[PDB]
Amino acid sequence: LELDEQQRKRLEAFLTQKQKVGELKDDDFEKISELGAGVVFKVSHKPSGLVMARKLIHLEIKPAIRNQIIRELQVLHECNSPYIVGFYGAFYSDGEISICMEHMDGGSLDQVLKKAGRIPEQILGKVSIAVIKGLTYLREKHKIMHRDVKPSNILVNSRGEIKLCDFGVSGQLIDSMANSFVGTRSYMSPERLQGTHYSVQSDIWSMGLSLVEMAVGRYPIPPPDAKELELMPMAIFELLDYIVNEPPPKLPSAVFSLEFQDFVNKCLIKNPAERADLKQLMVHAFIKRSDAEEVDFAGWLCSTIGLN
Amino acid sequence: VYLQEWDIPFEQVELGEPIGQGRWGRVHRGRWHGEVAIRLLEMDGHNQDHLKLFKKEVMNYRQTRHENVVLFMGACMNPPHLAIITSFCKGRTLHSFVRDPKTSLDINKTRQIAQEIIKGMGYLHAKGIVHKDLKSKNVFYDNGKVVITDFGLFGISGVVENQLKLSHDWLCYLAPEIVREMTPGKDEDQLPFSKAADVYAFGTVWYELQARDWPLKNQAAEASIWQIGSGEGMKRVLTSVSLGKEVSEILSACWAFDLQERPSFSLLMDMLEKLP
Ligand SMILES: Nc1ncnc2c1ncn2[C@@H]1O[C@H](COP(=O)(O)OP(=O)(O)NP(=O)(O)O)[C@@H](O)[C@H]1O
Ligand SMILES: Nc1ncnc2c1ncn2[C@@H]1O[C@H](COP(=O)(O)OP(=O)(O)NP(=O)(O)O)[C@@H](O)[C@H]1O
Ligand SMILES: O=C(NOC[C@H](O)CO)c1ccc(F)c(F)c1Nc1ccc(I)cc1F
Ligand SMILES: [Mg+2]
Repeated sequence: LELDEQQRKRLEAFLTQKQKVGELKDDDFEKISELGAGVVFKVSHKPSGLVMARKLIHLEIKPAIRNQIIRELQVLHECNSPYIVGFYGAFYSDGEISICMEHMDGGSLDQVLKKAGRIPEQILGKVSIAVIKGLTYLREKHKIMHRDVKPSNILVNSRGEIKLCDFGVSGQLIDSMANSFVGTRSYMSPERLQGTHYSVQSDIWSMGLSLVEMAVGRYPIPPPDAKELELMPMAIFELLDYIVNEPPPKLPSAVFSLEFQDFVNKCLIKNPAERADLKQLMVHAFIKRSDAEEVDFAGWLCSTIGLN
Repeated sequence: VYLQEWDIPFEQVELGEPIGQGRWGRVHRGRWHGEVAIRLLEMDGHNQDHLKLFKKEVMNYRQTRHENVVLFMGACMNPPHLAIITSFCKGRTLHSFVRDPKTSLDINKTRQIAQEIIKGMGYLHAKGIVHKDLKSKNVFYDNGKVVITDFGLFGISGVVENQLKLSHDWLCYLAPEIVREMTPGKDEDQLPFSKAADVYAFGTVWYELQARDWPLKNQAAEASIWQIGSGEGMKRVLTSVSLGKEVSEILSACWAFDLQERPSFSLLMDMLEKLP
């Protein structure tokens, strides 16, 4: 699984630190500040001084399905890879589900994007590598797909790592909560929107649409006006109908290399049959380039936002 | 409204156990001597217009009485606190009733239940009241008798972020006119409910009488929104498993993409009559 040594030694350190903190209850945690809402808050755990992140979601429903949810989520203890956020534990408290996970110093690429304004091509290559590796790990090891890929669920630390949060491990939690929400943007593939059976193909599309947004600093649909692009009020159904019935976004041709332009074009093919899978994407020209490059990520991150 | 303004003689009504929350306050069981259902609302708005329109709707509901519409009894408003008192329905919701193993539906029982609902809706429409929330969970079945609840109620402007959260069961009953206008920060009161939108929701209840399930399996709400508002999803489901031509004719009529081509409830009585 192309598992590097420095990576395997930081996985071991956190797995053995995992049992050091052990099991839990409620009053072990203490608030720090507002990470944001879609709620997750920065937290201090008092048995082990390490600070973790606790996400609370409000679900009053029948306790029988509540117990099914907790037991399905414990599979996250088996999910451990250098490209997926460190998971600590899951418990029910006060009819408020809490997930305790790694704290990521730099937050979400959504936050990154607002402070950074735009993301350079050189570095988008590395995040793209991480996602395809994570998704094959996920599809191969436990046979699941993510179902909710977007910038606010990609997290970065000053340690220079990249990992993804909020992937779809529990089916019950999806049918009982996750489905009911609709935001102001949509990252859903065109074949999911028409309700056919979808696969990780749908996830490839999400990654592609997310990459456009970060590369130009603007949510890409509907496409920016022609003069607006050089310088750099719509209801939700008109958004969805554009995605299904109009051409897909594309990167601007003057600024980015072919390999980048071609990578996203293959991710954004409407027909998931012709869209690249992960095997094809891992051997793509753009991937071979960035994997072999030399970027110091930690430096970029800390000078973008002001950490150390 | 001090509840002494209503034709039902009132000395005292006592709250009982709660029986479910929702976007529109909390509904308790209560004893008027008979049992009743009491919905407690609160008006954030606190604006004279909201209570003026509330007063308008609750006075209109006073004028209603029909064996297929739940009996509206009283309403009192000590602002910001409000309460709506209706007759308590013994028996099971039609929703939980078709989903029972033991239950025996047939080509006849379905048509009878459907004609009951239409008489209730037909009355309500004649008096110019739009339900705005017809669905399987707001119709009650106790032995022979069928009662519609929770009508008119979407017109009010009481307490309910910059996201939206839409249950799947509700979306299935919503006509395309409505879901195209949905968008965060838009209240339910601004949506285009109507008599046609009510007959579309009757379309979904009739499908539920045939198939004892949603016409669309639980899925992401964005998916449902596209499929509902494009009309594609309802056209595809009509393809996928068929029932009977005469049965399906009323379904296709009610779900008609252009709202103006949808039948009235009086007409729907005739169509349901000329059946097996
Ligand atoms: N483990 C985490 N570490 C740091 N920040 C986090 C973490 N999890 C979530 N956040 C932040 O929480 C905020 C909201 O994330 P989230 O709870 O996933 O809701 P959302 O992404 O905005 N919408 P949705 O994905 O549909 O729930 C963002 O600003 C994230 O950066
Ligand atoms: N008149 C009534 N008689 C008996 N049960 C009722 C009556 N009105 C409402 N209920 C029940 O009270 C509960 C809550 O009703 P309601 O507030 O209408 O929620 P809902 O229809 O499921 N969705 P929502 O309208 O958004 O709250 C449900 O179990 C209803 O079946
Ligand atoms: O996080 C999830 N959704 O975010 C949406 C918000 O809850 C809406 O407010 C989510 C969805 C499905 C699922 F199966 C999960 F396990 C989820 N949580 C979740 C899963 C793995 C890790 I490592 C960390 C996590 F947090
Ligand atoms: Mg209701």
